[PDB]
Amino acid sequence: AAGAATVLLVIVLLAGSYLAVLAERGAPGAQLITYPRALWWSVETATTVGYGDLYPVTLWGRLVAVVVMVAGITSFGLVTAALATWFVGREQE
Amino acid sequence: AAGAATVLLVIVLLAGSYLAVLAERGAPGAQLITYPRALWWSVETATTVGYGDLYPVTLWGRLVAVVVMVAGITSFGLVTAALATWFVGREQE
Amino acid sequence: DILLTQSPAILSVSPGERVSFSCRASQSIGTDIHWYQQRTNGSPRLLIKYASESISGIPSRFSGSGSGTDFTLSINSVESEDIANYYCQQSNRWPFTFGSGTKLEIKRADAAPTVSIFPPSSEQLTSGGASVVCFLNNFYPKDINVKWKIDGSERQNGVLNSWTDQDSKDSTYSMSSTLTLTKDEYERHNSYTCEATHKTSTSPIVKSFNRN
Amino acid sequence: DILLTQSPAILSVSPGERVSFSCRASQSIGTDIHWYQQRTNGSPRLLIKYASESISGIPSRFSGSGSGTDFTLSINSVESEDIANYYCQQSNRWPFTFGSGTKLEI
Amino acid sequence: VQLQQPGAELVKPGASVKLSCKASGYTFTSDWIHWVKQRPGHGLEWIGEIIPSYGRANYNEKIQKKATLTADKSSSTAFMQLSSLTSEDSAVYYCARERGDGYFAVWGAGTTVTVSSAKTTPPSVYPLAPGSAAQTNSMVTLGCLVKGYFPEPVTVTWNSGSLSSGVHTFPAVLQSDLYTLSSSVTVPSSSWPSETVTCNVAHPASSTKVDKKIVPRD
Amino acid sequence: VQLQQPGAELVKPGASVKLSCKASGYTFTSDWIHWVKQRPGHGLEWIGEIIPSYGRANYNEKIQKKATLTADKSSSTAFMQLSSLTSEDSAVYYCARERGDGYFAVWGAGTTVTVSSAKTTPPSVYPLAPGSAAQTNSMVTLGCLVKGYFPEPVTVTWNSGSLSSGVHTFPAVLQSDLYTLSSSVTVPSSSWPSETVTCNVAHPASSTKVDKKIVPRD
Repeated sequence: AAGAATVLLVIVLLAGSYLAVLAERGAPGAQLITYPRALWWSVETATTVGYGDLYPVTLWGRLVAVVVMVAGITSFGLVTAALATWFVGREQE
Repeated sequence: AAGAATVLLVIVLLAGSYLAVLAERGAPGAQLITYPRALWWSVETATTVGYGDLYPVTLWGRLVAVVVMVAGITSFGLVTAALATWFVGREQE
Repeated sequence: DILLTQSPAILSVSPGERVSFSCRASQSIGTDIHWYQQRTNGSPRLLIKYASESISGIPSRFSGSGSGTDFTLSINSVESEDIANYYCQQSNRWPFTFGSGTKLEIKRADAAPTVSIFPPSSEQLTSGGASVVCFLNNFYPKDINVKWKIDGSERQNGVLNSWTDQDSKDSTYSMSSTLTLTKDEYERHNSYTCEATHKTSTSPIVKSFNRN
Repeated sequence: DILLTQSPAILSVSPGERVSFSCRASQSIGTDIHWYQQRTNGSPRLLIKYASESISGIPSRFSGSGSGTDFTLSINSVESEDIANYYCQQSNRWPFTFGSGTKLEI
Repeated sequence: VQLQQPGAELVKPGASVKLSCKASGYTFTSDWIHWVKQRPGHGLEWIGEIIPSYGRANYNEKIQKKATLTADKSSSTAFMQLSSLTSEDSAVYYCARERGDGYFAVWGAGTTVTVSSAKTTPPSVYPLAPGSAAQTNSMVTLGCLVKGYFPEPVTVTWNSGSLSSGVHTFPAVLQSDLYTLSSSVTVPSSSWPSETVTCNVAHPASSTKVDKKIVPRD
Repeated sequence: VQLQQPGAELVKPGASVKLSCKASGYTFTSDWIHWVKQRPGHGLEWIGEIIPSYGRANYNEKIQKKATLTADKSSSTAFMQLSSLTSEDSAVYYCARERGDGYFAVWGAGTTVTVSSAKTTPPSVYPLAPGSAAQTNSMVTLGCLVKGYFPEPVTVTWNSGSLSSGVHTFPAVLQSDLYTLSSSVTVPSSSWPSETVTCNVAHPASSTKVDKKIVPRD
């Protein structure tokens, strides 16, 4: 809720970045192989931005990716259902 | 609400375009470096379109980008919750 | 750092004709190229923006073409006032870059040089020198052979020549010639001559003055 | 497996002068190149990271340039202590790779 | 004139120098100020940009970073500090007004920097009137000779600009750390000397402009 | 010293060998440990990476996969097992500390592996002092000769390192399955022999370090 759905998004967004590097390192070709850009990648995923920077190539990397979508889109379908109430409440008051 | 969540989206969409050029100018390679296409980029971000035209490469540019997603998706999860009521109200009446 | 590559380096053409400078980029930049003209001694000046759009106050001769990695500045006609260097510049990726440049030359009808010889001013001799200046004006082609003579004997020293880049009112060249002596030395000779063997004239064009 | 290609192989220069080793990649890697110096008998040693950023404790002679497929290590001046082999290394796609190397003669 | 920069500077080798660019017209929040360098007989070398209002500056990755950019937010003038120069650093330096849309709409006149240990010398203008016995064609040619000045350049004008019909100013030559050029003008032999003709030679580096009427040989 | 690996190993052809890398400093969860191989006179050959904490290792696709990576999570030491070697497998082997951001910030000193069926031989250090009648310039040159050791290498130091001014250690030559090199040091003829000068020759492969003071010819 308040900052609770928020926090869970960030657990996912770290572990998602961490496991991404672990799964993708070893597949010849992968771009998702340093912990920085792996983190940016999990945001580009939780938020459905689809910019096209990074993406996984290994099977397990795609599994990590799916979890980020589910657990992120859900968090963000609730962080953004929450940022939308208090600021509209603030300016509607 | 009415046009209030709307307006806040547009503050973000300008400052987002403005700061994007400032952060990305100086990094060798960036495409996000003129104020026009920087503005189009913040729409391609607030709306989750992910067309793949522009995107940031600097750290700070990505930070600007995240703010646009949060503050935009939220605005747009409310501009679009608002355009959906009055036109459906209009044609359901 | 994007590479703009303008081939050719120089461009010959006859007046009134069409002309096209190629620019070629080292990767796709869509349409974010811009063209600048820079005449002799003057700053650059925007000609075309965004590879096709025209600038207000630019002659309708100039026409912007191209997209992708191939671009083209074009002049639908040519006249003498368009002689200059021409630069492209991409604005698609940082840093902004420039092209190597292309200079525009005009093949025109051959013209014979106007020769003028000038004695050292009264003011000049009053200090300790007397230089004799000789102007060759408005010839084509630019390949001309000046020749000094003092009293009929051929002096090869104290001679400073300077050539103008192709002027942009007529497409012709000009050339000066300082003759550095001393006041002392200038006094103990009588004649001074200036001889120009140019393509137009088998007979060399000659001018002279005599202080006595 | 990305190919880093350092031309030339050897580099002659007079002391105090500027010098630039080119590295050229077999596809775009943005800015994820890094430069290493390895003197005679010693291990390699990071010089520039991410193609432009400098390392703390590295002489200000060294300057990182480039982006895309063209990169450049540069030394704004030269002195006798910089004689070594020089290597690049991309970190943009797995596996990490190295350059052929360039030696610096004076 | 929109962008407006000084004419010429002279720097001892190893010394520093500051370069100005005061710009009338608009002074938008989003405006950027660029600096381009033109070594003689070369192309255009971008050096770096600065947005004055906000305050950040970005320099050219590839070149030896000698300079640094600054601005005066409520004077509408920007600066560039070149530090410890060689003779490789002598060139013309333009400022440009990029609106933020990617092209240099407006250019300054360009500042000529000459890095030498020589001394600054104002010019010596001498008139050039035809000989006492040169047969006068329909057009008569006459000029004036600027001799022994340093450093470059000199603005040569005729009647302070009113007569720009038929002029060639010749390139300077160098000799023993002083320069030398000439100018040539042409008028109808009907109008001259019945119309008076003067050449005005400004020399920015020394802050001396001088006049010389080309009279006949009295 | 951060990354810390042994000096030299000797392996019979076909036998296996294990290589260590104990690393003080930090021991982050996210740290990776890489191994790079430098055949003599060659470039750097990446072999593979290992994240010690979690436990996974990825090897070089392209090379004949002879080795395997391991680690000791609460000793801060990582290992690499090269199995059944040829003489193509003789080289220097570095470990590197990649933080997870893409570059090798920290390097070990490098382990020299020599795959031969020869026997290990400690060195024979002999002093090199000038002849009894060599006219002494302002600087005097003197050295010491390490002869007949196997396998490579040997650390040659002067006064145990305090005098590193004017030293050249020469490359070893090979002969009948033993090596030979020399070292050269230079001091002011004022200070020596009034100051005492010793060369210390560590030989890691045999675990023998030896000392020899370069005295004059008594």
